[PDB]
Amino acid sequence: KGYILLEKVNIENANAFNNIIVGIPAITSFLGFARALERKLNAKEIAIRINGVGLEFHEYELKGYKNKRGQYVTSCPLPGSIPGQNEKKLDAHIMNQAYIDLNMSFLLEVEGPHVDMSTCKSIKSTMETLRIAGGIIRNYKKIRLIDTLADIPYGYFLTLRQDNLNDAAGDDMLDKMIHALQQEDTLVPIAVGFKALSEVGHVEGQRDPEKDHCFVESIFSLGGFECSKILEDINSCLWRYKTEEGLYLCTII
Amino acid sequence: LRNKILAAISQKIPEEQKINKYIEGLFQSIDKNHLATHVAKFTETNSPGNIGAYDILSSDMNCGYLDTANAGWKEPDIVTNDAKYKRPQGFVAMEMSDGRTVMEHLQEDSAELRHEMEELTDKYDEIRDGILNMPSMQPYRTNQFIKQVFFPVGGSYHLLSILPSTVLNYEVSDRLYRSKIPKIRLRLLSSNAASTTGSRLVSKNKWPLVFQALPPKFLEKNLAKALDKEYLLPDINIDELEGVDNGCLIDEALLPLIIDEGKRKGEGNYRPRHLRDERKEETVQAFLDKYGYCNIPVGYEVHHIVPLSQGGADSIKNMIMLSIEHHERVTEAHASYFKW
Amino acid sequence: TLKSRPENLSFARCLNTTEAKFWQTDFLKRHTFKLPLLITDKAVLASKGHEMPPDKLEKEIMDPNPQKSQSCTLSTECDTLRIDFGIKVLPVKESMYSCSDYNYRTAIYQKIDEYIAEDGFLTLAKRYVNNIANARFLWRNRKGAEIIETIVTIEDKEYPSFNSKSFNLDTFVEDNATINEIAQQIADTFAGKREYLNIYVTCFVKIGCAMEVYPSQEMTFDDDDKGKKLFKFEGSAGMHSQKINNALRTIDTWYPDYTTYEFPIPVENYGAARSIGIPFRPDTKSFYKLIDRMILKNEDLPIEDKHYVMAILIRGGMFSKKQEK
Amino acid sequence: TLKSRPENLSFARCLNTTEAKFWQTDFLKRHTFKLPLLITDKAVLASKGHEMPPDKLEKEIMDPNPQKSQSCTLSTECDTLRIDFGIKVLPVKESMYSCSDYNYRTAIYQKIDEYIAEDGFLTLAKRYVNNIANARFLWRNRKGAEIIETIVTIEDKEYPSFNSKSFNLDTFVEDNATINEIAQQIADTFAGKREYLNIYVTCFVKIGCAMEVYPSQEMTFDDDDKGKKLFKFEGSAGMHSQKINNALRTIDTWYPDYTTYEFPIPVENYGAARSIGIPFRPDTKSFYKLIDRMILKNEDLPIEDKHYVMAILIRGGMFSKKQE
DNA sequence: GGCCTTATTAAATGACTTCTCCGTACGCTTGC
DNA sequence: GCAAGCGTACGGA
Repeated sequence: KGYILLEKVNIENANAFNNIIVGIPAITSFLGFARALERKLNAKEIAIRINGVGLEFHEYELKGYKNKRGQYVTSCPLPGSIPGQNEKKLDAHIMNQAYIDLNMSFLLEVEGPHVDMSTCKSIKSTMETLRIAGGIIRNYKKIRLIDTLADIPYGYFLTLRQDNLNDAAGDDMLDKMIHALQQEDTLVPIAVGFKALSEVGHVEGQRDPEKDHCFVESIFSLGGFECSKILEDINSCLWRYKTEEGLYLCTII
Repeated sequence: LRNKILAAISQKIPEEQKINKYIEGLFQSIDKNHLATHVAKFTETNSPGNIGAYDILSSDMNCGYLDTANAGWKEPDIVTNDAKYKRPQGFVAMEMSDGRTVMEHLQEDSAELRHEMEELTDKYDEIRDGILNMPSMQPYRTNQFIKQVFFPVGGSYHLLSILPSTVLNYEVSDRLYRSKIPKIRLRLLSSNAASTTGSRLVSKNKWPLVFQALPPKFLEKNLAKALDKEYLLPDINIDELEGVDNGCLIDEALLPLIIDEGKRKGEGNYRPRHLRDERKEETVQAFLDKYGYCNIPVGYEVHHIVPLSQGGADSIKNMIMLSIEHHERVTEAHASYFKW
Repeated sequence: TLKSRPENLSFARCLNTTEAKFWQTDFLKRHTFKLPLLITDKAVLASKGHEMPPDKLEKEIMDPNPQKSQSCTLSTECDTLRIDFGIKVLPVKESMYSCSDYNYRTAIYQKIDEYIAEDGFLTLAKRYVNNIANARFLWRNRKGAEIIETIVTIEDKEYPSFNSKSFNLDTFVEDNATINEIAQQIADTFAGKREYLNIYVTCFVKIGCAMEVYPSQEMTFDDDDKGKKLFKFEGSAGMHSQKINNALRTIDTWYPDYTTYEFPIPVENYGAARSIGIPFRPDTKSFYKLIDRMILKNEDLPIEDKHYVMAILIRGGMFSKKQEK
Repeated sequence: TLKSRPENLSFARCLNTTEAKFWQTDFLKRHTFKLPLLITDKAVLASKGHEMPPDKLEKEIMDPNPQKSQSCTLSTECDTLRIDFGIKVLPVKESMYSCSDYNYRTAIYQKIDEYIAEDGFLTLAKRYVNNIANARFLWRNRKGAEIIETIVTIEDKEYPSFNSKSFNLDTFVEDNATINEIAQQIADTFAGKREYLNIYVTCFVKIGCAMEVYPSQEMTFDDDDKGKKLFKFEGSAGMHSQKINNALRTIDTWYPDYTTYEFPIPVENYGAARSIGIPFRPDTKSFYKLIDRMILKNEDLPIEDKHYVMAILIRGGMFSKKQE
């Protein structure tokens, strides 16, 4: 096992909008990016597998401006032609969207036979073809192996906070989020994963006709920020996949 | 009251025909509409037909996560494929004399509503039965316009189709309207676009409030942070200075120019150590390569015309090579000026 | 045989472009000197002069009218605008992020390999590089400048400065050696002979002291501020990435009416071009009809139509079957 | 053929103008010496002198009234104000920023070419150069100056300075050689015989020692500071580009009532002067009906209406017509 | 170690731009 | 002769 840090990656126009949330993308966006990097490396026979991800924020800019009342107003790109019945017209409908620019460093937890500088160079040659949450990777400082929590450059990790959510005032789960956020100003809501709305099956129109399919609702939770100088166990920030009988979950273990 | 509201919506036709027109359109439209809590047409209006789900569950009230099962959304959503069948969603939303909805009075079969409707149509029993027995919206297909996402399961991948939730969107947009939480309003849907999503709640909630899940405010990008990551270069060219050759200062007489260039660029542009450029051996090697050295010649040192602590870039365009004594003199002058 | 298009064909954009910052400088110091360029707030008092019906006009005609706005101006000391932006090119075949029919996937790969045999991608790569060389991405900022220079940097090699004012925007140049070399690098990237290519562009526009500069407007919807809002990028002025990309995509001179409309247009599925109120490719020349004719009916389209089709594949988009209930 | 004006129609500003920066100087030294002129914060104890109804008046009539403010004043050593600003002229023909009907674009280009055949753009250019020589852009600063010297520089040629006191603002001079030489270059630029023309001007106003100076005031929208805020450009005082451009646009002597008023108004879509609260061209000669009559009805308008129309096209604007 | 001043007042008159951002069945018309 | 393409109301906190 070993740990690879992707240091200070700059992302343009990450998809910032979720059904309940505008801002930080879904956690599944980042972990799916890491899985796509795994698949790209494996298709080159580097045979690395990536078991978990640590997300450290360094800068952000939501595409928008602050009102004099301090609230953000979200920008859109002018939409092009949208397929369907009205696609020929020069003016096309505007749907709900928001976009965020991120400066971020990714910790990866890695299995492989040859975890070394050659596989770092392979990640370097691979990462240029990928996207993060639909955003374009403009630039990155370095890709390197690390051994200790003193190696990470100063920044803030994002970690799960199920305790604060469950301990909130018990009227309702949305009320638990509201009261928790109103008591703990540093915490933020995040989309964590997906709940099956229907039993696994095959349906017409699939992206792939041959991989089993679910309809799902997004799951949300409460998370919070920890300075990398204040982390104690590296495992305390490693997001990993989990599945439970129709729940699809990112989580920290 | 109620008959006047019904009349007020129905166009400009003479009175008796326009009421009958509204009841005829209502009775035709009821069968086309479904009861649901998730609506595929909310993410993109172009997905054909009714796609959506009606989540009955309630168990997860302390599982540490939020969804439409374990949050108390109060209003059931009603959805249609096409805005021209939308009338029952308006009909049901009207308020009677007590200010309660037609939905409540229908569930009660209240004598007031029965009396009101029976004065306008004999079809009231069938209208009520149709409204109360609307089918649940069932997913039966998928489209290019629904967001379809692979999720790993045991090294296999399941193909998730993400449906947005309208009951939660209405509920959150309501509750954030009455709370101090940091929140953003999305204001993007037009009324026409919102209508063609075919939801009742989306027509009510065309411009929703949503949680502002952003990093801590000190991490926002600003010009001060941006300028701290852009680096200074000197204005002289070591390839054109008479008295420089092969990147090395050959004339002593230019030293006040190099000192003054360092001073002029450096003033107020201090960078703390963690933000400075690293002096890279690759840069020194590429400098030496440009002028054909294998190594720094005997008795010389490579100097940055703008010091790296004072904004200078670690680049070929910022380097110059000096003799040890001239290097000492320039270093001493810069230390004296910048108070190192 | 292939009956119809697949249920979920999707192409990622192959010619990605990043947001551009503006900087300001003095032309003779442009290689070393740069200062930030700031978006400044500038509220404005107007007369009411829009077209009004006469019964409203006689009530409104003399009223004053305040308006909010933002505007951007060089300093009184600088005279040259500077733009820095990046480009990333990806191979065409590998950018097909989805397709739900392996038979169709085989067919489209076969036709792309045929096009690589006919052209590689060199003619399209030349036209894209020519739109970098034209400095067309300046948009309104091009409308007057004394001197313009474009510098293209590829993997830390710096090519010579284009005198971008020497090109006519209506005409693409086949024989400029630097355009040819960069076009070969891009064509090699599109064909899959490399997995990626990074291109960094610097451009200098010598406008004049205190002259106005035009970043792209935001599109935002707000209850109060209908006034003009400009794009701040990291606090400095910038251009939206989509507007630079839309500048590069103006390669197309193949649409059928071209002998009567001698200007190029943006590559689009129906030839929609926002400067003209009519799509230039309805009906038989529209992209859907051409790709269906090329893959379902296996017709050997003339090379201009292959140029257009492959240019739309480079554009990327969502290209499924017309969806059904 | 042409049924109506397009869904979208926009013209870019052809007479682009910079912000203006103020400087202060002593007039004898003026070619060699300039200092920044700063804006000073003030707050002021007014009286409640506004018109009050009697029930309010008898309760508040004597009260003091503190107010926020700003002001600009020359030093006690300098005696002349200096204004630096630039102009950047662009071709009128190539200014059409958006359209939605290529027939309409062809028609408007045909009419501009017809105008360039009937006349140069010279007859407008001479009036714009007159409004430079008039120093109308001084606005309130022109009142009671001792001597006003305007210097026009075009790409490192400096033209002989204008004695701006000598021009009656109600008249446009046709035969001044320097005005004609500048106006020829402007006319060549508008006709598209040149790609651009950068004009810089320096205007010296000898006011008097320590006297007040009037930069353009900022707009405010119920902001918490309701008090007078003045425009700062690069920290020194300045004028908005809008207000100088408006001063230059005061060329119009073709509105119908002119023989009863005999003064030029700002070129405007309805001829709405602001110094006099009656519009001079509602209805029959409003811009919309003149351009529609010139293009849609293809009628050969008299040359003074073409002058006005082309002056609005020089101004630029949005002329989009909603289609039923 | 003690303390951080008492009154009075916060203006008037006008204005807040125009354009685009709708899916669909229903059935009538043109193309293969 | 049969199916694809196009103009139009329809509907609404």
